[PDB]
Amino acid sequence: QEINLYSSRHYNTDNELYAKFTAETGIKVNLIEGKADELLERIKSEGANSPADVLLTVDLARLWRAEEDGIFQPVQSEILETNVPEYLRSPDGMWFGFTKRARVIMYNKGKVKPEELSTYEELADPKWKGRVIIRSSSNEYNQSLVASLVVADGEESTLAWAKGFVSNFAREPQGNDTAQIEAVSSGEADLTLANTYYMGRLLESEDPAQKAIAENVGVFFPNQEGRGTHVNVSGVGVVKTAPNREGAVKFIEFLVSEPAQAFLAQNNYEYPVLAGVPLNKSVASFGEFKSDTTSLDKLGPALAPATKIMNEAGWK
Ligand SMILES: [Fe+2]
Repeated sequence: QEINLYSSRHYNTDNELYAKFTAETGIKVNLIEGKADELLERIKSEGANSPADVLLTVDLARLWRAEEDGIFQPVQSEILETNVPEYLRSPDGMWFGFTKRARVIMYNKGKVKPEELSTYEELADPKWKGRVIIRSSSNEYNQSLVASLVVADGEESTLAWAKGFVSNFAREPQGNDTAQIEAVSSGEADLTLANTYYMGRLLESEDPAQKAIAENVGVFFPNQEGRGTHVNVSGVGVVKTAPNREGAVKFIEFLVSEPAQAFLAQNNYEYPVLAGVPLNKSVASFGEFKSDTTSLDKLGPALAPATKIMNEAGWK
């Protein structure tokens, strides 16, 4: 028994995660990693005999586009239904989220006080001129965030926001989320937007250098007075032509079960989807916050206008 996993997850803990699965079920995991868009293209180009059993992403919107293109097959699992909140899985059992991550404002403690922060929209304020940095618009975390702004504020307003946000950049987008945190820590900028688990990793690192970086940067959950902080998920679905549907289903059921949920929360610093599972202490220290649960099912359709907006605004 084996499954062919196509995953856009890119963490050093993924190997142990999959190992946990095999040690529990005896099912071998053949892994193919790459960026979400690349994996979807590969699957579609490989045809009806593609080896792909499971498609794993770190973005809800890409999962939507995958389901739209009919790449998944329905799965009805009692464990999936009970463990995964309805709003975090496909109404037709096409895909399911198994972790949650928040894209929040991370700021230099010495240069910024929390009282000066509020919403994502405010980051376009002239006050932040030459003090903001963020990774490239090509990244899905950013595209999904911009999509949520389109959904909540509209295309016209988001375009205006993006132009202002870009005008505030201290440097052109370079590096990943962690590179942004380090740059803010080093005084190259005062704030950025990154996923919570990246800060969790730095705070929990055995490398003193990483922990030192974390100490200079604080975390702020935006839009608390309104829709809430933008929350995305790491999701998964069984490919329609999966050669081993049985193993594929067991894999997804494994991901949402207590053992895997606890590991993901404790070792990869993400928010588990299963209730009753404790967060990593460092992540717990961020505090409680309101999550945006209303803009989720409309994010996918908003991808197109979001990317158009990011391009027009000059967000490289
Ligand atoms: Fe990530």
